[PDB]
Amino acid sequence: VTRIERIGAHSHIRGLGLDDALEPRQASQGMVGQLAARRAAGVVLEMIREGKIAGRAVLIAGQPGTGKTAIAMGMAQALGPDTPFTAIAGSEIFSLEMSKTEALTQAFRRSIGVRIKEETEIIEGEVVEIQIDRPKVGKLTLKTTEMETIYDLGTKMIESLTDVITIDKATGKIQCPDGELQKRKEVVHTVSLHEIDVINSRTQGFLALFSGDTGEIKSEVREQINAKVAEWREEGKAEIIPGVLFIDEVHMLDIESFSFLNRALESDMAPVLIMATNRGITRIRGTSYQSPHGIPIDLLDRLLIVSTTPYSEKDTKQILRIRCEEEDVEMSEDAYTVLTRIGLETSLRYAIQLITAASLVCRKRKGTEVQVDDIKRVYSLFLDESRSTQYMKEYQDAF
Amino acid sequence: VTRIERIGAHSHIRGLGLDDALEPRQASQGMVGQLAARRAAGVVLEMIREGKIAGRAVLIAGQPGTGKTAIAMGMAQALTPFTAIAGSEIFSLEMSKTEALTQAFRRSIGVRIKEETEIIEGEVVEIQGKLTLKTTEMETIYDLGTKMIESLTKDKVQAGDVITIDKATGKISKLGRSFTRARDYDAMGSQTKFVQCPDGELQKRKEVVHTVSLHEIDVINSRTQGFLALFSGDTGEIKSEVREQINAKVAEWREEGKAEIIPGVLFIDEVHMLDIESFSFLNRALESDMAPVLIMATNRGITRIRGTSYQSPHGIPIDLLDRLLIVSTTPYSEKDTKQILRIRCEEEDVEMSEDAYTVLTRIGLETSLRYAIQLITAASLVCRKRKGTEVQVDDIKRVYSLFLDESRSTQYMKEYQ
Amino acid sequence: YVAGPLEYPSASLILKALERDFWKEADLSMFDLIGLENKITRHEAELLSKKKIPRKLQAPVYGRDLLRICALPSHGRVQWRGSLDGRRLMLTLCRCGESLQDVIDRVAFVIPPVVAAPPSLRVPRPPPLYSHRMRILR
Amino acid sequence: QRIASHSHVKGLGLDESGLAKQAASGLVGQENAREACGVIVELIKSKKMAGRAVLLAGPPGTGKTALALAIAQELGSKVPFCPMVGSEVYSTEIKKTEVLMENFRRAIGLRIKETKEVYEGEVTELTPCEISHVIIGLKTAKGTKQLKLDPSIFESLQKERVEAGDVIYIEANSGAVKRQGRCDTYATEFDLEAEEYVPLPKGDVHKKKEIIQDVTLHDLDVANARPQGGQDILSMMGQLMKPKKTEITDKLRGEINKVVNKYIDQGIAELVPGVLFVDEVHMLDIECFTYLHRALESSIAPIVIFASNRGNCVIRGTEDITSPHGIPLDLLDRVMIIRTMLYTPQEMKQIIKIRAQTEGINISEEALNHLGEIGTKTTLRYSVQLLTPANLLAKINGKDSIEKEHVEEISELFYDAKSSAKILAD
Amino acid sequence: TQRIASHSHVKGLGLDESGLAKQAASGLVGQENAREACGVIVELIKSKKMAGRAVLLAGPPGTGKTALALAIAQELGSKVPFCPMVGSEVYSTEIKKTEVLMENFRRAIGLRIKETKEVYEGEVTELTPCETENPMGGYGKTISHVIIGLKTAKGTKQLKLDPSIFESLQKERVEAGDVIYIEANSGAVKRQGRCDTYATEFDLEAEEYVPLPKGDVHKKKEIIQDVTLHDLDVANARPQGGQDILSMMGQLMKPKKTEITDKLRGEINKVVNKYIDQGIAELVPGVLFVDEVHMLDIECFTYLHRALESSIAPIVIFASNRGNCVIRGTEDITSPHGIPLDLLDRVMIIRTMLYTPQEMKQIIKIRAQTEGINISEEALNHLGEIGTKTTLRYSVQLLTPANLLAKINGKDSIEKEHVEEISELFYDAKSSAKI
Amino acid sequence: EGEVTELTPSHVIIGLKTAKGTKQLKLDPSIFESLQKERVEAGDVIYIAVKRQGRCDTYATEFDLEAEEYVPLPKGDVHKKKEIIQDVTLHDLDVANARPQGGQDILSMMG
Ligand SMILES: Nc1ncnc2c1ncn2[C@@H]1O[C@H](COP(=O)(O)OP(=O)(O)O)[C@@H](O)[C@H]1O
Ligand SMILES: Nc1ncnc2c1ncn2[C@@H]1O[C@H](COP(=O)(O)OP(=O)(O)O)[C@@H](O)[C@H]1O
Ligand SMILES: Nc1ncnc2c1ncn2[C@@H]1O[C@H](COP(=O)(O)OP(=O)(O)O)[C@@H](O)[C@H]1O
Ligand SMILES: Nc1ncnc2c1ncn2[C@@H]1O[C@H](COP(=O)(O)OP(=O)(O)O)[C@@H](O)[C@H]1O
Repeated sequence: VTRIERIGAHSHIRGLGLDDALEPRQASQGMVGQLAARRAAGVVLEMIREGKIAGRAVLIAGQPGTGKTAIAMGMAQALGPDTPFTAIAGSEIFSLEMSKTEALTQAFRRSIGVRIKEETEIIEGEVVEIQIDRPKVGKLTLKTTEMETIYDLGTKMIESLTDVITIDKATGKIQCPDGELQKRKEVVHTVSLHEIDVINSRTQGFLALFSGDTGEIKSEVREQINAKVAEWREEGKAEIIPGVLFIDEVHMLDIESFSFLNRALESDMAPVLIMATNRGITRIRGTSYQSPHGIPIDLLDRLLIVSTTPYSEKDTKQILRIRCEEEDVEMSEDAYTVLTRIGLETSLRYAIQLITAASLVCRKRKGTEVQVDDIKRVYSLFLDESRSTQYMKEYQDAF
Repeated sequence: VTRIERIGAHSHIRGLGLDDALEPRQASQGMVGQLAARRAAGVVLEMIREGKIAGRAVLIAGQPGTGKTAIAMGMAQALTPFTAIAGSEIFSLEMSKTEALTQAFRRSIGVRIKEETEIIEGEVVEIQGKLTLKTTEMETIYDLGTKMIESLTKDKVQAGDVITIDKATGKISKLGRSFTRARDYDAMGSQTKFVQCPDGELQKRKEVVHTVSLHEIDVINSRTQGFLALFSGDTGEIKSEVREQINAKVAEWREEGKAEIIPGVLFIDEVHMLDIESFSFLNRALESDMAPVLIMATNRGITRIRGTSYQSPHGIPIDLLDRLLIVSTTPYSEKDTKQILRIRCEEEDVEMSEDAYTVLTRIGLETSLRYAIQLITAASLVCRKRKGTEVQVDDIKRVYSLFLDESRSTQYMKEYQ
Repeated sequence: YVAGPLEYPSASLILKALERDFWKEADLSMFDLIGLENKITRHEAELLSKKKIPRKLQAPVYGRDLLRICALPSHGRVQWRGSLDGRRLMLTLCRCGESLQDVIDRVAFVIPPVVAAPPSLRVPRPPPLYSHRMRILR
Repeated sequence: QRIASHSHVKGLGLDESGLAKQAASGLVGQENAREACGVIVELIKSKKMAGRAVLLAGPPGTGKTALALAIAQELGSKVPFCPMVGSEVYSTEIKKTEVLMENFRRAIGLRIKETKEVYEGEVTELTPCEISHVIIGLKTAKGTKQLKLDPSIFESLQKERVEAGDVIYIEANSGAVKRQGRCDTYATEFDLEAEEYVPLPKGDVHKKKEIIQDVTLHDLDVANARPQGGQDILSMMGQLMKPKKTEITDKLRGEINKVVNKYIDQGIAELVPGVLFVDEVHMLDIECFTYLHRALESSIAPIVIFASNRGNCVIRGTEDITSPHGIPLDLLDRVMIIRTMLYTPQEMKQIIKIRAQTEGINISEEALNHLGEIGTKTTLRYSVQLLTPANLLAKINGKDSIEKEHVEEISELFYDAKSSAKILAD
Repeated sequence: TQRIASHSHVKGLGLDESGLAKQAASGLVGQENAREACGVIVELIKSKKMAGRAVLLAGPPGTGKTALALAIAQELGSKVPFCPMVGSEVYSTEIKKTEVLMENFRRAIGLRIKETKEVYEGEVTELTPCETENPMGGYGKTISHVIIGLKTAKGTKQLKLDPSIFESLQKERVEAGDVIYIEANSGAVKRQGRCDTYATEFDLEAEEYVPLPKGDVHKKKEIIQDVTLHDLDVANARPQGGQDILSMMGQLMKPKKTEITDKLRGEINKVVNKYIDQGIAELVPGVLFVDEVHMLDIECFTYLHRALESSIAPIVIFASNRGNCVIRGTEDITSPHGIPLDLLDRVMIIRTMLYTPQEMKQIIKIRAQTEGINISEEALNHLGEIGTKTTLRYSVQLLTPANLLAKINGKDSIEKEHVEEISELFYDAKSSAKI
Repeated sequence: EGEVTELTPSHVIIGLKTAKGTKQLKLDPSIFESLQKERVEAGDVIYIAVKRQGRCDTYATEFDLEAEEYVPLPKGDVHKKKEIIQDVTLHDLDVANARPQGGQDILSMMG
């Protein structure tokens, strides 16, 4: 019953609420407000889907709690599978086994996909205790419900016959399956430029699933792989698909990372870099230069800014009702009004915390529907950030 | 034909042009001006050649572009191990500053080792239990022991192979058959290349001299030696293995004459960037017996010492300044500037007019000298574009208008982006 | 717990991503690692014992063959192999605070923990397996 | 083609006389910097000088990187061109100086001329005689013959699991590989063996062709930084640090240079010095600038192009020293500085039109005027970025070209650095 | 190659029998009180009664602190080990500072280990005298003794060894005519090789023929091996013998100098004490001369003033050249000599005054003598005057260049003109400060 | 589990004997034991992915003094399947699949 993907904060959103003409809606796909920002998100999503342009970046600015990451997650969901979406934070680049610049340029590798189609022949069959052990060509009783083929094979194939014997181009591999044994299966695999790492050394897929690999071989395995995958393109071998790289709280990047991104977005296979920041006028890390959003101007000019206005009472209560639908909480209109007030006063995330605590208290007191007294007792029990700040007068081990 | 090394920034100086009595000439080996600095360079070069003492350091001071690096490269070319490095090269992530600096010091010293061993070489006629080794002037049969029999099989020795075997049963099949190559018409193995049959006495003792630097500590560092001698090698370099073993072995070889040391020179360009730790280490390292002659270069005056808030002359501690012989250079004059520009034009295969030389010297006096050194080739290329046979004033003026100098660049920065 | 291996399905062209055309890979004789099989003395000996051009040992084809077979042996070099060879207490400890005991017994007594859930190794599953990679792995 | 930020730049735009055209080869205006670029490109093509430096200094968004890419295109793929960034020098397993030296070495290339021939033959004819002499048969679609090989080739062959009816390639000097099947493996109807088959090869039994492989000194260094494999030294597992910490210059790089010079004198190799474009030079530390102004003085250093976006500021790693272009006066001198000037509104509109033509976007007259106005308002890059979503919305709304309404709407939707800072005061 | 170093004239403290100081103190001049303190501390070291004691050679630059340090070191002699270290060497990127300090302390301590082994060697003539079967059991064929006819260069001596060794004889290729290496207690046979007398010139083989042994068959080889405690630590640290250690990739990174206290102390100390009190070894504590001690971080001093508290710590000779300066690694924490005030209380300060101009002249003259170049009276006086003006170390460096200038000018002795010319060709930092 | 009665060999046809009965298992070569694991009289317990030589069979009467210690014949059937409800954390599986230590290929052991 209980799955890994339990109910989360950004779980209610399951898409972007836009029309055919990218026209936002009042309430759809878990999206309530941010009409202009939602339309911008849809525009950039359609641009990414086009894939004809490369080396573009976008920044989602706005105050904390104004749907900054919600719009990004909605765009990711609307993008759907089959397109890489590397979601990371500004603190991930700070790795030890690899340099921050190398970590970033590898994250870029995780944002560009490539589809490859393989046409192979796979034979049917069933295990009937073939290839007995100790106790020549041998015997192979290949048979299917539709048609049977009782024939033998060489010595290097009788020892690999064994419930469903799915012989393929490899040295064999494992009710009787139906249909003709000879069947053409066209399988398509999508990798995020894994060739740079999957061909780094011997037994290197081990590294691809371990990250133990140190800084890749600069300008020796990344450019050759790019040239080879380009040769594949235009020849019917493979085609590359651009993904998205989402760096939440990008202000943690340093001047080095910004200077590297300045030119990383100027390549043929440069993915669309969407970013988000809550800080305003703040010193760029590693220096004392104060710039907006903590990002230098030479990079902010290379991207498009997307502002997210704050939510109102209507949007606040609508998002609260959407979260209720996501969860299993139910309350009365008076409770809705009280929660909307508390949220518009303090914050929306704190309001969601309070409504969760109120549903829990209701479940504890055997109640069926949360009421005003429940949320009041909750607010009394769980204090707010600003509320606790007022009580800081106690001087609890100051600096 | 273009080669690896070509005309560069310090290729015009073929050496430290000096007389027999260390009397600096006006300009002989491409170098001009800096008479006192040239004589000091010659004196320190003679000191290096003498090798009578150890632990001597010389500091080359002067303003930027005064030929300090030029004098250093001239001394190096006239000087025979030489190691040129910068303050940033010793800074290594996997090796502490002290370890890298010690490695550089030991690599700046050379050591010649004479090796004499008995060698037996000749064409193999037939084996077996016993060998029948042939040479141009004679042939001999040898009885093979168990070790020799095993080596004859682990390596596919056969008739015609020009084998070689010294003592310690160290057999070698250097190259393949001589005459039999005929019937190998189409394909020829990778290692099975052919050689001429040796001549002279079958068994002969050969004396060879092996030249290696005192940095051989890496060879005796780990189980595998040749591997670490190519890349960074080992980073530890335990003090024991360095001093108690290598130094004592070199001393014993010197006593018995098996080896002889030749102290080189360690040129650390731009020493001002070194940290106080490196200077404190040098203070002692220059006191050791097998210490090479150190040369430095710095463009700093009263500047802060990296790693501390203290300021001292040349940006280095006073503790070390009392251990160096400062050789300050003098800025070039009109005549010296014109002469070095003439030398640069002659080396770069560039012909310019007298008025062109005058304008170039005026520019090099109003601006840096390297600016004019670059304007030389720039105007040469402009003239080539115009298809002219000689560079005129128009070309140098066009280049001066195209490429900006530090002064004009800073003056035109009023935009402030 | 014995967890199963994580199957990593991937395309076949991935494994053929760094293969270069056989008619484009030139013979790179710049490998200075030949100092593991040749000596400076033997290097000089080979240089001083190179067969001359005449080599008096279909006619134009044979001449071209002789020319190409004379071209290759002219390559000779060595960094160092002789200089390397020309230069060159395991007491008992308790490994713990116990007075005296066999180290084997020490290691055998205290072994509480076993791995929580070690699976087998990962195995890429490209339905096509190029002969080159399989041969190299074998 | 996935148009990039510098795709329309397919050249430098110099005429036969050397002067820079007003607008050609994708570039617009900037005649002085273009002339300097066309002079330094000829300097590079001369292949006689070494270590000469260049600095494409100028305000942001002036096309310094565009000029660098134009130089790279004009030079052609026959010479190496290493695009480099300052942040890349901050490696974790290699010291900054060593990364810089590796980039310098990569910026030098050499072409290896070689004539290789093959001796493809049939395995079914394998008939050794004496292990001392072996014979293999030849059977191609154009001829059939036989060859005679050294027993070493027979050993290297039997090392592989050769089988009757396989196609094996035998090189005249060394090496051998197997290709299974010659239109006989699928005939017997035996199932697959984890490998794909191939028909018999066409052409003569013995082939010969000229080979030219473009290899750089850094490749030689990396190849010589390992035991090359072979014996038990071939031990290689995951996490192997192929980009090793460092490699000494006197005994490893020196030997590479010596062998390259030898093979060049022999006429086998041909050197082709490349270019090292280091972008965001101000990001390098002072301990990097001090080594850079010395390494570029060597007789082997190639041409290095620099580009400093920001102006005078504190140098990295110093926190007290301030120099113009964020570069110390030591390195600033000896580097030819090429000042890049700002673009005029007409030049901005022309660049916008060229970008629209290259990317395929079609803009109207009034639309182009409005886009150029929005660009000159804040910066040209903002208009270049808005160009695409304008046509995207036009297509969404059913319009083929961009109009004033679409450009105005997309400008109001998104925001620029100036607009963002204006509203950020809240 | 003599390879004269910077300051090699120092040969010892040169103290009289009474312990006082003199001028011609075996190369070193002046510094009476300092050389007397050096004599006291070297007498302490020789006593080998106290441990973990530190001494500070505080003094302005040029006072020859390192000179007197090397002097006391030479006086100690090559018998006891002397490990010189500078504060910069403590900064290691692979091993922590305190562990490097402990390794240096271990190196400073010496240990002579003796080893006597009774071994028999010589050309073997194997023969088994047949003996009646075991008398306790039945009858048959047995061997009660095995006689080996070891023949040495001095003569022949048959040994009636135990019969159980016959297995070892058959194990190795011990045939009549080869040299074997017998062991008294162990008895294991280790064939050295055939005798050179049978090495016919036509037999091609090496490492198989060895010369006959010189001396009596019974040889009691006494060998002594001096290895510092750090050597034993390193030897017991890394493994040896199989265990797939032959790997290259995952094992070539030998720099695992990281060390733990359990192995360093404890078992090693106990086995050392067992060898000492048993008569197998003799402990030899040395000295650890640490110059530029002010360069160490406070994290180093805080470990030094704790390691010096141990009973096994050797004698340490600190030599600080700086004065009142902020301790490294601390936020503007000024302390005397750049050393924390807490560590200065544990060290004896040996003050060294500045050299008198007469002492400067003496030093210049003795350095010229050591170099082997004659200097005239006027030239020596000018050298002394310039050494009084600027730092003294500048004058001594003007000898070799002036000597070469004189030799090139056609004269032998260094005339005043030569030093005058060199002073203008080369000058000091005090004059170079005029920027 | 059971005393090894036969150990004749890639695939090894081992024979385990217990109080219930005897079964000749067609075990895979990957389980072939490297150490002593005597062909007879050795008590072994195997599970599918490593073998444990529990102890020597109860032959204490064959010799009066032997280095090997003995355990009684297992009374449980040779082939038995037991369900174990093991509690583990996700990070365990994560770090295990990160650097697995199972299998038998030489590349694994070298890694
Ligand atoms: N328009 C909206 N529709 C639905 N849910 C929203 C909307 N805006 C915000 N939310 C929710 O309100 C909270 C806002 O937090 P978020 O915007 O993610 O903060 P930040 O972006 O600063 O990390 C999230 O739980 C988000 O899911
Ligand atoms: N006396 C001289 N003779 C020849 N060339 C000189 C001379 N002085 C300066 N140069 C030239 O000046 C250029 C730069 O000088 P540089 O050596 O960088 O000064 P610094 O010694 O301060 O580093 C060099 O390319 C060199 O060719
Ligand atoms: N002379 C020119 N003609 C046409 N387009 C130009 C010209 N110079 C710059 N551009 C455009 O302006 C943009 C500036 O990019 P870039 O060269 O990175 O600016 P910067 O000068 O900051 O490096 C480029 O994308 C390029 O397409
Ligand atoms: N008393 C002395 N007699 C002779 N030479 C001396 C004397 N004192 C110092 N020197 C000389 O001073 C030089 C260095 O002294 P040093 O021990 O390094 O002092 P510091 O370390 O304080 O500079 C040595 O080369 C030595 O020749």
